[PDB]
Amino acid sequence: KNILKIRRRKMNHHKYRKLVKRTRFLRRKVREGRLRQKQVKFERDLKRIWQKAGLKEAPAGWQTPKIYLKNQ
Amino acid sequence: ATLNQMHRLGPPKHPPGKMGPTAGRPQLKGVVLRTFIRKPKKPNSANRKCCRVRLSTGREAVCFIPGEGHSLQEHHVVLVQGGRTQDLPGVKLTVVRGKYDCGHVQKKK
RNA sequence: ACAGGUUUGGUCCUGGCCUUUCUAUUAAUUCUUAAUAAAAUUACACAUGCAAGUAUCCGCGCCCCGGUGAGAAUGCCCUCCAGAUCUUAAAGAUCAAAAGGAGCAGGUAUCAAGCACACCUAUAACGGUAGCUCAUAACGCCUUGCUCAACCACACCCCCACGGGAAACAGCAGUGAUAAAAAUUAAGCCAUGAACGAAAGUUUGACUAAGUUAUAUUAAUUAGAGUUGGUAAAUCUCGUGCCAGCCACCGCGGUCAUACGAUUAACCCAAAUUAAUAGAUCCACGGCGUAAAGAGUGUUUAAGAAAAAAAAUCACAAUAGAGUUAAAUUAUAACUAAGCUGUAAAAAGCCCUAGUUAAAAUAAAAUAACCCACGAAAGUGACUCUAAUAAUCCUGACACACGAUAGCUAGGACCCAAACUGGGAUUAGAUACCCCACUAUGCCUAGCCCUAAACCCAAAUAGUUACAUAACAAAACUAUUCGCCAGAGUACUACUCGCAACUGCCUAAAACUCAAAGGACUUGGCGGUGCUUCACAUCCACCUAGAGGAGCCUGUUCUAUAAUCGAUAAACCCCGAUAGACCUUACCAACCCUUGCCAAUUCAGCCUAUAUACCGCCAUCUUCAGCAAACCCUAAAAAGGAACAAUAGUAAGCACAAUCAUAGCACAUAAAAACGUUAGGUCAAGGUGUAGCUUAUGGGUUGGAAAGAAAUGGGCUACA
Ligand SMILES: [Mg+2]
Ligand SMILES: [Mg+2]
Ligand SMILES: [Mg+2]
Ligand SMILES: [Mg+2]
Ligand SMILES: [Mg+2]
Ligand SMILES: [Mg+2]
Ligand SMILES: [Mg+2]
Ligand SMILES: [Mg+2]
Ligand SMILES: [Mg+2]
Ligand SMILES: [Mg+2]
Ligand SMILES: [Mg+2]
Ligand SMILES: [Mg+2]
Ligand SMILES: [Mg+2]
Ligand SMILES: [Mg+2]
Ligand SMILES: [Mg+2]
Ligand SMILES: [Mg+2]
Ligand SMILES: [Mg+2]
Ligand SMILES: [Mg+2]
Ligand SMILES: [Mg+2]
Ligand SMILES: [Mg+2]
Ligand SMILES: [Mg+2]
Ligand SMILES: [Mg+2]
Ligand SMILES: [Mg+2]
Ligand SMILES: [Mg+2]
Ligand SMILES: [Mg+2]
Ligand SMILES: [Mg+2]
Ligand SMILES: [Mg+2]
Ligand SMILES: [Mg+2]
Ligand SMILES: [Mg+2]
Ligand SMILES: [Mg+2]
Ligand SMILES: [Mg+2]
Ligand SMILES: [Mg+2]
Ligand SMILES: [Mg+2]
Ligand SMILES: [Mg+2]
Ligand SMILES: [Mg+2]
Ligand SMILES: [Mg+2]
Ligand SMILES: [Mg+2]
Ligand SMILES: [Mg+2]
Ligand SMILES: [Mg+2]
Ligand SMILES: [Mg+2]
Ligand SMILES: [Mg+2]
Ligand SMILES: [Mg+2]
Ligand SMILES: [Mg+2]
Ligand SMILES: [Mg+2]
Ligand SMILES: [Mg+2]
Ligand SMILES: [Mg+2]
Ligand SMILES: [Mg+2]
Ligand SMILES: [Mg+2]
Ligand SMILES: [Mg+2]
Ligand SMILES: [Mg+2]
Ligand SMILES: [Mg+2]
Ligand SMILES: [Mg+2]
Ligand SMILES: [Mg+2]
Ligand SMILES: [Mg+2]
Ligand SMILES: [Mg+2]
Ligand SMILES: [Mg+2]
Ligand SMILES: [Mg+2]
Ligand SMILES: [Mg+2]
Ligand SMILES: [Mg+2]
Ligand SMILES: [Mg+2]
Ligand SMILES: [Mg+2]
Ligand SMILES: [Mg+2]
Ligand SMILES: [Mg+2]
Ligand SMILES: [Mg+2]
Ligand SMILES: [Mg+2]
Ligand SMILES: [Mg+2]
Ligand SMILES: [Mg+2]
Ligand SMILES: [Mg+2]
Ligand SMILES: [Mg+2]
Ligand SMILES: [Mg+2]
Ligand SMILES: [Mg+2]
Ligand SMILES: [Mg+2]
Ligand SMILES: [Mg+2]
Ligand SMILES: [Mg+2]
Ligand SMILES: [Mg+2]
Ligand SMILES: [Mg+2]
Ligand SMILES: [Mg+2]
Ligand SMILES: [Mg+2]
Ligand SMILES: [Mg+2]
Ligand SMILES: [Mg+2]
Ligand SMILES: [Mg+2]
Ligand SMILES: [Mg+2]
Ligand SMILES: [Mg+2]
Ligand SMILES: [Mg+2]
Ligand SMILES: [Mg+2]
Ligand SMILES: [Mg+2]
Ligand SMILES: [Mg+2]
Ligand SMILES: [Mg+2]
Ligand SMILES: [Mg+2]
Ligand SMILES: [Mg+2]
Ligand SMILES: [Mg+2]
Ligand SMILES: [Mg+2]
Ligand SMILES: [Mg+2]
Ligand SMILES: [Mg+2]
Ligand SMILES: [Mg+2]
Ligand SMILES: [Mg+2]
Ligand SMILES: [Mg+2]
Ligand SMILES: [Mg+2]
Ligand SMILES: [Mg+2]
Ligand SMILES: [Mg+2]
Ligand SMILES: [Mg+2]
Repeated sequence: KNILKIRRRKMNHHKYRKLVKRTRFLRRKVREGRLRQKQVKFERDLKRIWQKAGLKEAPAGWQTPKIYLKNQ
Repeated sequence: ATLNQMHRLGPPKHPPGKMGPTAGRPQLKGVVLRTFIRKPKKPNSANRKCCRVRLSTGREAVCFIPGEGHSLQEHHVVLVQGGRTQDLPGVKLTVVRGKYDCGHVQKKK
């Protein structure tokens, strides 16, 4: 009966958790790896604007904070 | 559902067909890599003569040779068509018999 | 769609996949001739010949036809017309750029924000506001000519061509390279159209007439292809033996194949026929308790829907505070006894233990509750007081505020419980179930996390009980809404977006694989489920006499032999044998015989292969009560079909029972014991279907076999 659907899920979940334990630190890399792409693409997004709006420098008092890498 | 819903979602469109192994063309020209053999799915058993081929689409693909008996040497050129073979996993490409380097499966008279 | 095949032992239901119809390329197999239409892989590169000229100068023409579909979500449709040209006694007419907007317009929201995309001043280029677009899809990305008496776009590329690469057939023919994709380097301006001409007229690879090609229709002169298990028209004999192979789906091949390969007959199409690939066609105005789908909860925005009634009260346990404690337990003393704890049984464990008598903190709230209240839901039931339960009450989010347990951060708390872990048992193992300790943790204060079988699997608000049974469950439905569902996996997954999370949450695909996957039911069978009732040589308890040990007999099994076969769980094993020295005899070894028992036969003869082709005879459930035609019933039937103060069953038959036999009764024993089950036993009793052998798998003569290292079944005789 419908348990037979749940069994599949139950297994697929278990078999996933196990995986994410072994793979943990590999995972941890690739997460942060993409956060450093994010923050960069983000930056370029704004850089694009100065250069598109004709300004040479980034406007006064702009440090362009890091949102994605926010921790603690 | 309701009418406002059927309005907001439009009428249903019939989704465009996913192109198969032949990528939409009727047939493909191909070049042989290695002639070999595959075993069928469960309820029936045999051993089928298969090839590995390249297509003018520069893709490599596993294909099937129909008939009993053949000569298939590496670097031979073939024609292929989209008949899927019901025995085997994942062999979607038949070889046309009678053209190029595969002649009509011989008669014993 | 007039539908059909395919899930299961079967039945519905849901739900994909496929068949059947029509068109187009390309391929394979065939191919006779005309006529007519159509002609096409390639904005890849192009040899050569041509595709604009006219005309008394000047002028006028010179991508106009013609080619292409590269680009662009381009655009369709509709306003409004600058300009160019034509006509003409100045206003008509044809194209129509730019610029606009009623409406319609590819996919994708995993592209959700874009980043100045607005306006105001008529001052006369400066100032002033702080706007505009966007979930009714902005801004992206991806694919793409089209809505077709035509329209849009390009013209070697750099969207645009100054300039730069570089030297352009996407004009007609042709050609390399590329691709499943193959027309003549052809004749004429004779008709039409075009350009010029005052005109005859000249030019025109536009076009006209041909040429090539089964690409499509038509006509006949032309016969071939595919099929033949089912859906779906149509089959005989061989060969092959899960091999060679075939199928669009279900499937076919494991020795007797209408599914393979080849014959033989047929079927159906037919100058075509099949195969392939693209289309046309094809979901849902259907659904959401159990099937895929009602979000964990409420309110509002945007957007909508609207006769009348629609705030009454807790039968009292919302929430948040602050204060309080009855039972129990624990520290820790006083006595007292050596044990105490703990299981199916124990062990380990503790004796700073146990019983009694005292006793704070912490934690948790018997009975009442057979009640059914309060909160939006989560949740809430010891006591008291304070604060207190939105809306004159329709729906509503990605917005807002909440949201069990567990978990995370910091600080307290710690009776008891307890993941983890360490002992102890159990066990083949026991990382578990049982035992014993002890920890994170449950507890408070503050902050997070935002998940549940967050389920009553049943959305909100008004209604009705009309119509009406797929099944099961909680009986069937309107109306208004929002939310959600397009086979199954893959997948509470990969990538994206956002979040006090960084083994997280949310949103949520495709490749690939399969012809299913699912829901409910029906009879069986099964159950270390529960309940009753039995077992009468019978499970237990009980009684007697034996087997297993010893010698021997005899049968298997193994080794040995040149040297039978069959049986071999219960249902083989002193078995076919109520019976092998020769014979029997089927076996091995040598020799020999070929119409070789008979009335006749290109005929005899075969203990050769099929017991999974069989008849015969039996085993077995079984000393079991059922089997089965003919009917009858069931808001449908796969199947079921009784109640005796009776509710849909009737029925001859075969079983049981009854009678027979064991010389009178009776009981006992004997016999009997269907339908089926075990593809149980036996082609060596005999007979046969299918296959094989025929100077031999046939028929004769002569010898030879049946030895024991053991291992075991049953007997016999003992042990006095
Ligand atoms: Mg799985
Ligand atoms: Mg990543
Ligand atoms: Mg095929
Ligand atoms: Mg099923
Ligand atoms: Mg079946
Ligand atoms: Mg079943
Ligand atoms: Mg299918
Ligand atoms: Mg062709
Ligand atoms: Mg054109
Ligand atoms: Mg055109
Ligand atoms: Mg294109
Ligand atoms: Mg584009
Ligand atoms: Mg668009
Ligand atoms: Mg216009
Ligand atoms: Mg994605
Ligand atoms: Mg200004
Ligand atoms: Mg250009
Ligand atoms: Mg130039
Ligand atoms: Mg060109
Ligand atoms: Mg050309
Ligand atoms: Mg040109
Ligand atoms: Mg060529
Ligand atoms: Mg063609
Ligand atoms: Mg000419
Ligand atoms: Mg012609
Ligand atoms: Mg024709
Ligand atoms: Mg002929
Ligand atoms: Mg084999
Ligand atoms: Mg045969
Ligand atoms: Mg068939
Ligand atoms: Mg055949
Ligand atoms: Mg034809
Ligand atoms: Mg329909
Ligand atoms: Mg329902
Ligand atoms: Mg469900
Ligand atoms: Mg799905
Ligand atoms: Mg709900
Ligand atoms: Mg909600
Ligand atoms: Mg959820
Ligand atoms: Mg309003
Ligand atoms: Mg109303
Ligand atoms: Mg408090
Ligand atoms: Mg107390
Ligand atoms: Mg006490
Ligand atoms: Mg105490
Ligand atoms: Mg006990
Ligand atoms: Mg002890
Ligand atoms: Mg109670
Ligand atoms: Mg209650
Ligand atoms: Mg209220
Ligand atoms: Mg509301
Ligand atoms: Mg919570
Ligand atoms: Mg907690
Ligand atoms: Mg603790
Ligand atoms: Mg304490
Ligand atoms: Mg404890
Ligand atoms: Mg242990
Ligand atoms: Mg065991
Ligand atoms: Mg147990
Ligand atoms: Mg403790
Ligand atoms: Mg709590
Ligand atoms: Mg709940
Ligand atoms: Mg529930
Ligand atoms: Mg739900
Ligand atoms: Mg709602
Ligand atoms: Mg309400
Ligand atoms: Mg009604
Ligand atoms: Mg029914
Ligand atoms: Mg799917
Ligand atoms: Mg989860
Ligand atoms: Mg996830
Ligand atoms: Mg989001
Ligand atoms: Mg006995
Ligand atoms: Mg018995
Ligand atoms: Mg004995
Ligand atoms: Mg003995
Ligand atoms: Mg024997
Ligand atoms: Mg032997
Ligand atoms: Mg035997
Ligand atoms: Mg046998
Ligand atoms: Mg037997
Ligand atoms: Mg005996
Ligand atoms: Mg003898
Ligand atoms: Mg013999
Ligand atoms: Mg055999
Ligand atoms: Mg038998
Ligand atoms: Mg028999
Ligand atoms: Mg009876
Ligand atoms: Mg009946
Ligand atoms: Mg008598
Ligand atoms: Mg009697
Ligand atoms: Mg008897
Ligand atoms: Mg009787
Ligand atoms: Mg047998
Ligand atoms: Mg047997
Ligand atoms: Mg015989
Ligand atoms: Mg015979
Ligand atoms: Mg002989
Ligand atoms: Mg003899
Ligand atoms: Mg013995
Ligand atoms: Mg004796």
